[PDB]
Amino acid sequence: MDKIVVQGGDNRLVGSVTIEGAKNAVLPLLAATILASEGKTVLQNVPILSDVFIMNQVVGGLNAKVDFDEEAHLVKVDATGDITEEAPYKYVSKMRASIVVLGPILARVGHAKVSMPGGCTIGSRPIDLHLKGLEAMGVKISQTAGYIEAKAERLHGAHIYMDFPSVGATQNLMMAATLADGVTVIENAAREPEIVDLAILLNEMGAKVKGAGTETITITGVEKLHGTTHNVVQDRIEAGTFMVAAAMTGGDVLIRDAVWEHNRPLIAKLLEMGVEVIEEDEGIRVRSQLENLKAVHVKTLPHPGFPTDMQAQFTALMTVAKGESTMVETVFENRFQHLEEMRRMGLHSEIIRDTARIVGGQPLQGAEVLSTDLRASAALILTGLVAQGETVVGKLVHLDRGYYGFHEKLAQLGAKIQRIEA
Ligand SMILES: C=C(O[C@H]1[C@H](O)[C@@H](CO)O[C@H](OP(=O)(O)OP(=O)(O)OC[C@H]2O[C@@H](n3ccc(=O)[nH]c3=O)[C@H](O)[C@@H]2O)[C@@H]1NC(C)=O)C(=O)O
Ligand SMILES: *[C@](C)(OP(=O)(O)O)C(=O)O
Ligand SMILES: [Mg+2]
Repeated sequence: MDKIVVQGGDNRLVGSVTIEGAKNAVLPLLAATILASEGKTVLQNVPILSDVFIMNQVVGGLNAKVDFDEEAHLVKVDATGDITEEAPYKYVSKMRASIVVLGPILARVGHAKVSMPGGCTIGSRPIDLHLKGLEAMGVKISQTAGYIEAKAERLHGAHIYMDFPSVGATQNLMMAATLADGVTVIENAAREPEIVDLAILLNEMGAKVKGAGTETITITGVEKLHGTTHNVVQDRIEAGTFMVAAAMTGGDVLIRDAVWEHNRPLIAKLLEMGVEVIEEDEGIRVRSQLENLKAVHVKTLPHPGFPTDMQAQFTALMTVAKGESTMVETVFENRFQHLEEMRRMGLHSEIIRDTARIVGGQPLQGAEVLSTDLRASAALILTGLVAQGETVVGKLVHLDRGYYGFHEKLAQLGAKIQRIEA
């Protein structure tokens, strides 16, 4: 398929950039549209990404009518018909995030048939927390011929203690709870900004979701939900990716309408490294003097800690700072695959299980590399900007899941980058 070609060196990024709506907010927000038995749900600021198309097919497969106006970045959903129960293998096998329809299907229909996710390269990714939480709400779970078969005679409230603050599990449980009979309390809940945005939509739909953004979410079930119009929160990871890009290239970039609160730990690490990050009326400005960049230690953690979704991109920045940086990835077990590819560009890194050491200032060269996953793809492209020579980034299927027009936005900021058909 396509390749991204980058002429490395002298790619100082200067200018302004517009950021898309959050891919990881839109996926669960689309799942939530299934809950509205009256009216229509309209999502605004929807990015054009392959994961969105898949989620639209999943929701559509449940007899909800989904109309995606790409140019207007609008998704309109009519879920007033009789909603069906199945999230098939053909979708779940291409995007394990599809299982966030499990909760809302159970809330609306009382039974669900959702394909069990298999293997994913970035880590083990079990869903025990989803199922255990659902069982506490009165859901009877079986596994039949590859499908999670779930039935709720009387979906009800429960006091759920999460072993880990799973984003996906918190979303499924929140959504299931909106139409349950009783009060659901999710302790040690995911606190991510996408959780907050989901709660905002649900409440505007007539739900009673409280404490989103805190360690405890309380949902009081109601009989039905209605349609509403919701502006999808800005993609903090795309925003953070451009902040990192500006930093690595000694740039001066304004990330339009960026939310400071959604990138606190990234910004704190950029500041500690020696980058300037300034809040202005029109957005967040990142300015960098390359010679002042100093190595840092980073440990990924559940929000409000440093996001795993900024890890790969941040390791690219670590290649340019002075000294030995350390990246500790605690969220996923196998999310340093991009460093294997970066070895092809001359980058030496020392990986001891969850810890990667990267000495800054190594002389990197352009090379043909292959994306291993969404954020890794971005990290390779960013590295191509600062390496000497031409970098060719392939397996863009991964990139297209979460970045829209990445090459175009970078080119508009001054980078020598193109997307060519191979
Ligand atoms: C990589 C992606 O984004 C990811 C993002 O990295 C992570 C963490 O912030 O949260 C979402 O995944 P997710 O919902 O599977 O993440 P979580 O459930 O929080 O998983 C975090 C960790 O908890 C563990 N976990 C999760 C659920 C569970 O039942 N048991 C369990 O042990 C997982 O193995 C994982 O190692 C994003 N995906 C979406 C669609 O929201 C992507 O864009 O495809
Ligand atoms: C991982 C990335 O899971 P997903 O594609 O999101 O279902 C994989 O398939 O390697
Ligand atoms: Mg996959």
